[PDB]
Amino acid sequence: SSEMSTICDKTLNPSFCLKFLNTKFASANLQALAKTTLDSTQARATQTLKKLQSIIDGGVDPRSKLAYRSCVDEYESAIGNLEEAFEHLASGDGMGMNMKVSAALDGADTCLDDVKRLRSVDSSVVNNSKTIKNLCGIALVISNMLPRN
Repeated sequence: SSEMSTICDKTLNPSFCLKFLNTKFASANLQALAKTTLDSTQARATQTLKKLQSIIDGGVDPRSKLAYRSCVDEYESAIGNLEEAFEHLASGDGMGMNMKVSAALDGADTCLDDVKRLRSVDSSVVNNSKTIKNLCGIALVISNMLPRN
């Protein structure tokens, strides 16, 4: 039994992880699976940055505006962190990947905390933030399992 076939038990939302690995017929090669996971995570982050900007540009109230602007800053940083995560993955450096994915996760988590006190919130921002947190959680488990140099 490959690690991939049971890896979801080590995540906060195993349902999400099971959906993700089945939907994408996940590689049993952990290096390959790290890369496809990062791909999905970066695509989601980039989409979310665009959504946040669209919401801000449409004109929200000051409380929402500060929250979504904080989310933009967190996502700009998270996107950079995921870019670095890719760079380290390309060298086979699982630990490097892990540190940078961890930093990205905090960006998504911080966005979720920045929007929590809002009376009414954009569901795609909340849902994408949760999705990115979950995807980072999967990538952390994978990067942990890659061979040490």
